[PDB]
Amino acid sequence: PYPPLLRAMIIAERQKNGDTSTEEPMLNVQRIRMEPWDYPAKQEDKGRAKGT
Amino acid sequence: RKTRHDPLAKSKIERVNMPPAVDPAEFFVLMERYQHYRQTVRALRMEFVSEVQRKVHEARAGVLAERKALKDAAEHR
Amino acid sequence: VRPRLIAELARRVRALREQLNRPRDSQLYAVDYETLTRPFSGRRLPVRAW
Amino acid sequence: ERGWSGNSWGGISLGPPDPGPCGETYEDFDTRILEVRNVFKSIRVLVAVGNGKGAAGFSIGKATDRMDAFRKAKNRAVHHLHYIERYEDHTIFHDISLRFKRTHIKMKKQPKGYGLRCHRAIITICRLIGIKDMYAKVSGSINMLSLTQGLFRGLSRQETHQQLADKKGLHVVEIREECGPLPIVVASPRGPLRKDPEPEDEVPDVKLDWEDVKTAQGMKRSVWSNLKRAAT
Amino acid sequence: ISPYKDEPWKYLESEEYQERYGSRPVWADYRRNHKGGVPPQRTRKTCIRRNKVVGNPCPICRDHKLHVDFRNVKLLEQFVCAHTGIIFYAPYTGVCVKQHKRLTQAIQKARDHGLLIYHIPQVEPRDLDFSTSHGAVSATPPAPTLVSGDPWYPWYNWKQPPERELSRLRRLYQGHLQEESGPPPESMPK
Amino acid sequence: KAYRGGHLTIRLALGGCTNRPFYRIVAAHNKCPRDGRFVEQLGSYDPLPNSHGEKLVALNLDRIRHWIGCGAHLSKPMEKLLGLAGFFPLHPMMITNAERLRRKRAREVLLASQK
Amino acid sequence: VRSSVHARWIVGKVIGTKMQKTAKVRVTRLVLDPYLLKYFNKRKTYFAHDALQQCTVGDIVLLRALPVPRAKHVKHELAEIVFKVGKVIDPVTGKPCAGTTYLESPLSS
Amino acid sequence: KKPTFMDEEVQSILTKMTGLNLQKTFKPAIQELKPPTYKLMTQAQLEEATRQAVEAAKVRLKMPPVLEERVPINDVLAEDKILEGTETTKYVFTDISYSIPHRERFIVVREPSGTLRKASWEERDRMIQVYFPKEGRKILTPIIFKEENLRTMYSQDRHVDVLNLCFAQFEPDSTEYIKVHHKTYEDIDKRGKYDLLRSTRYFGGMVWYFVNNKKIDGLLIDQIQRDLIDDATNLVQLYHVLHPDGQSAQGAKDQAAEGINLIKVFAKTEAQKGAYIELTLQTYQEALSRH
Amino acid sequence: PMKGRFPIRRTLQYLSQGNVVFKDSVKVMTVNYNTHGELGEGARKFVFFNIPQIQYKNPWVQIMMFKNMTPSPFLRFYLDSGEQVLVDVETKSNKEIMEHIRKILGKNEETLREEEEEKKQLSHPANFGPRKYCLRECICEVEGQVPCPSLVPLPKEMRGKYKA
RNA sequence: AUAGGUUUGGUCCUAGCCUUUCUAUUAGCUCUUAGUAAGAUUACACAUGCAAGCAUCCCCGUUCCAGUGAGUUCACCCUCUAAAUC
Ligand code: FES
Ligand SMILES: [K+]
Ligand SMILES: [K+]
Ligand SMILES: [Mg+2]
Ligand SMILES: [Mg+2]
Ligand SMILES: [Mg+2]
Ligand SMILES: [Mg+2]
Ligand SMILES: [Mg+2]
Ligand SMILES: [Zn+2]
Repeated sequence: PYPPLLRAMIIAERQKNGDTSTEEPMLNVQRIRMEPWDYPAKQEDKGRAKGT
Repeated sequence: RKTRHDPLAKSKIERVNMPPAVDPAEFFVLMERYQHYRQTVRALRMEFVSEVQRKVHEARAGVLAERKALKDAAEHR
Repeated sequence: VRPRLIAELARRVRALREQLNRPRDSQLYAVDYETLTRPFSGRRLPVRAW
Repeated sequence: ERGWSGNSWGGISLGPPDPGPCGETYEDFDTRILEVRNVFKSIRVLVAVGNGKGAAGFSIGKATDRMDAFRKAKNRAVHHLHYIERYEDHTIFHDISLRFKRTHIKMKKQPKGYGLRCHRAIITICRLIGIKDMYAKVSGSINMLSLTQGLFRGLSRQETHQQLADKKGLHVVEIREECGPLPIVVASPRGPLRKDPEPEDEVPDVKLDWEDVKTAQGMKRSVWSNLKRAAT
Repeated sequence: ISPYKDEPWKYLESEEYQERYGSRPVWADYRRNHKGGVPPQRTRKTCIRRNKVVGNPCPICRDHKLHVDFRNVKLLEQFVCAHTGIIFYAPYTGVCVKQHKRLTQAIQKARDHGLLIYHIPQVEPRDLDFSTSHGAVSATPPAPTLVSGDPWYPWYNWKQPPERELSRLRRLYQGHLQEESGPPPESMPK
Repeated sequence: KAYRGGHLTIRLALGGCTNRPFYRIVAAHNKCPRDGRFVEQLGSYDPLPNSHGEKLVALNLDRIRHWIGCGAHLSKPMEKLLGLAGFFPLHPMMITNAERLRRKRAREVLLASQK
Repeated sequence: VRSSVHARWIVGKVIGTKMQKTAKVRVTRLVLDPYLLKYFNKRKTYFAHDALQQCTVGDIVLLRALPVPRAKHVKHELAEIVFKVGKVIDPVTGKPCAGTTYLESPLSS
Repeated sequence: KKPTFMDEEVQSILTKMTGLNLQKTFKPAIQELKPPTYKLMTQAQLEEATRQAVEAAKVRLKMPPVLEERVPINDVLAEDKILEGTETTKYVFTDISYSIPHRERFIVVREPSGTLRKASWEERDRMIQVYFPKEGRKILTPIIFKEENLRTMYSQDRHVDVLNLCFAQFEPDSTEYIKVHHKTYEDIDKRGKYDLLRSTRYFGGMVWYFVNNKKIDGLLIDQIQRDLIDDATNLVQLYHVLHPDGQSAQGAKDQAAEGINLIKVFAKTEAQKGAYIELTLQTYQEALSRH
Repeated sequence: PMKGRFPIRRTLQYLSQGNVVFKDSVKVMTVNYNTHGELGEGARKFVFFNIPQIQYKNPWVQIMMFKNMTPSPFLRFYLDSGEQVLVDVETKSNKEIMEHIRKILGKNEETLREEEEEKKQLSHPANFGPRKYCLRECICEVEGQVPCPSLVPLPKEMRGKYKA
């Protein structure tokens, strides 16, 4: 579901533009894959300690 | 604040930051809550990014913008 | 603008000396197991790793 | 009551003028001292009189004694009265710019409640005449006699709205911001009315004062302008 | 001690006031004492200092029967321009700062009580359209969770972790554990 | 001004007086001072209850959505405010702190009963 | 977007032709005096690429910005000659003129 | 259907009944003054200026719409019980996006119980004043609208000032607006002060209220006494169209009453003081004959 | 007094009376006019009275004047596209020339009103900040809210000195 | 500036200087309370203590914030286009 206020605003805009459909607004989350925090990162992009 | 060239204070050269103790049940529930909340917030952020890009595209080459461009070009003619 | 050439000279010399005096992994990631500190920098490892 | 200063004769009232040999009384007239000077000894006094209803005058008096000079000046002033036209009996009909000898005077008509923001002598003379709202600036040599003469001259040579209507044969219509777009006709020609409109001068060739334009544009910065002062 | 303290406006229609001031304002005859031709841009703070009047008290302070009250409308009118409705600044009438502040407050109170006439302009409406059909002011369709009594998201509620995960955490954090917490109270304890 | 790296973030800049805080919700570079230069003011937050017993929060939702869609980050207090407004989900820590406070009040009630 | 030169179109008078394929042009703009509130002419010199060497000192020319500068000071090119010096063609009628008098009468055509 | 207040026919009747007195419409305002300007004008130019002033007055006298009292807002967006007891004061969230009509603007309240609900009309008005302040409006209700201060204002015959303050402070569909306007109209009716509102934008609303509450007797009497017979006949006609199934409309249809006969029809059928209406009308007819 | 004939021309109010705001296409305006001849009189007036106003309203447009180079006065406008617009101005008064150029190359009132409405959005009334940019400095200026401690002391319970 | 004082035996003109107004610092004398704001003269020299960590090791941060006004048209707009966030 959308957050309450954002859902209310989406529905209000829909009714303002004449749409009267009753389907609930929904946030698609299938494309947001939650990667485990301990997944290996990109070592090529990591830095190195400077000599001193 | 100190710069990297400033020396470390002598009163904390023997300081160990001991990690805090964990409550396993609360820890696990909080981890799951952060996962779900971040998924939802990322979905919302993607939606807002799409709105911003769509508004920019409409401003440049939308039907209203192109109509107004043809209109004032004609009027000039 | 009066040229600032010493700055360029120093930048180039520093880059060369950093690329020629690179610390090696055996130096950077060595550890003293008694005190659990890096001898290269003297910084102690986090407790949760000890 | 004191005059313009504690030790100054200027601004002090001398009371009503004495009943004249013609037999007229002047109980409605007030007299004010404008200047007292030692003539090398005699005394020369410049005084002004006025009934507060447009009739006002001024005179010089020379005598060995101060009181004799006052009496002479007052009695001669009452017999040399100007009548000063007042718009709505509180202000002048239009802005008046004049130069008498080396003394320059700019006078500006003002709305009700503006008060007398004028040279102190001008404030005194205006109170004698009956003008209640006006702005005045005196430039050049501040000579008291020249100031008085120029003030009376300019105020006596002001054109009333009726005079302008008769001259131009047209309605004089007043526009007030507090009254909106309502046209108020203040004067109409006594004779016939011209059917051709005044030329709509796209840019009039008027002589502007840099002082007024500078104030209007906000480039005036004087620390002495628009200071709070007692009611006048 | 004034007999007009309870009804100050009485003093303005008493013969004593008429003899003292006539039809002119109570501040008409007052004059400040100062050096130079340009007066200081503020009046004195107060003419009465520790129950002692200064040598030249201001028009309000020089008369103890003049009471600055929001009901004394006629006295307040003397300190407002009749042609612009603007309260005179203190140097105009010579009133001290204390009495000027009191007069300003009394005038504002009189205007707020409808006792002193002031110009009330005619304004345009706030909105162009007066419709109330938008969802911001109308009823929004309830969400399924609101009808069902469930939380908006399932993770708003506490779910007991499996014992295997609790044991995994107990191994991960050996020697640095707190007492395990159970499900929280369903409502806020009173 | 060029900062090394950095990003835009929507955060709370503190104004007001001693013992009277007030907040402006602004989008600013993270490296900038707290009350310094900002890109846009996106709202305000008065944390002191007014005469009606209300904490007033103004949110420019259109501009907040714009700046989130342009890559701006959010500070934790701002995320919590947006969760309270219903614009975002309730932050996990509001839920966790509520549960902790419930448990603490339960312990206090149990102490009272035991006494 | 089409050019990095600030002045896209400018009109000026050719004041020099001593450089090869380059004309030195004087451009006047009207600048307000903040105090007097009167407009005064302010002059600026521009170098314009003139490939064909058709510019003569004193003629009024139009300069178009180059997409990028071709030299340190050459940022413009000669778009056209508005008024050739002493060979002015009246634009309203199209006929040659010498000052305020027609060399060829408009009625002749 | 029954005509609305904004119907063209009703609006024309009320506009002509209001009148247009330029002197009252553009009465000199007590404000900061500037030196007046002067123009030399011919007769034609003066007439053109007067016509432009008439058009400006017509714009100034535009009648505010008459609205029905707004229904209270009672809508819950969410019930987050987990938040219950975690806060002591409510949060008010106002969406301050610039380009939104104020009646389409989302304003919500998070209560200490954890309920996210929509703000009430009073809360909406206070918040909109807080963030979009309107000149003349106050966040806190002025005390002039209390009953005692309203009595004082009425005693000073400052009804138009009261209505201007009401229009500045309250929304047209708000309860306070309606109550104050109705109280002012009742005072005008009780004390016969109708002329106070003539040539103003509130006369139409007052007339509409009187017509819908069936108390046009005093206004009709005042119009007759002021020799505004066309206004009186139009008032009876508006009464008939607003009440077409009443005794007055039926009688006027029956005997084919027109003009003053409509007033006689109303006085005989549906007037609370028809006798005195008849007396005033008969006196007016005698005066007209004598003149 | 102010020097020169028609000193009103050198006042900001007159300079802001100008009603010609060129479209963005116009880059250069050349004004060819003649010093003598009745038929060019209006053009001369156009140079005397209206060029200052046009320049004031269009500071980035290059205006240049030419004298006695052609038998007839005329205006020429160079556009960014490369087009040239010629306007003959014999027998035309200065007011007529102004109206003509306003019609053919001037922004209409609708576009100007749109631009002012866009300018309005930049100054949001709800923002709090310095007087140079915002209506109010702080929320404490809003009635019903807690006022400044500078003007009204806070109760001891809300001050840290009495909480620590 | 609403101006005023002052050149002469005297009048007029010109012209400088000063007075009256509003701030800031310092000095003399004097000084009850509460709230708030602001607070080295010095780019002279500095005793002493603090001002940068975090984190299952890698990294990241310490290039920020805070300070000063010595030097002084690198600050603004347009074109182009890196690094950075998404
Ligand atoms: S300025 Fe807001 S509390 Fe003082
Ligand atoms: K780290
Ligand atoms: K410096
Ligand atoms: Mg003395
Ligand atoms: Mg001098
Ligand atoms: Mg001291
Ligand atoms: Mg600091
Ligand atoms: Mg990049
Ligand atoms: Zn006093």
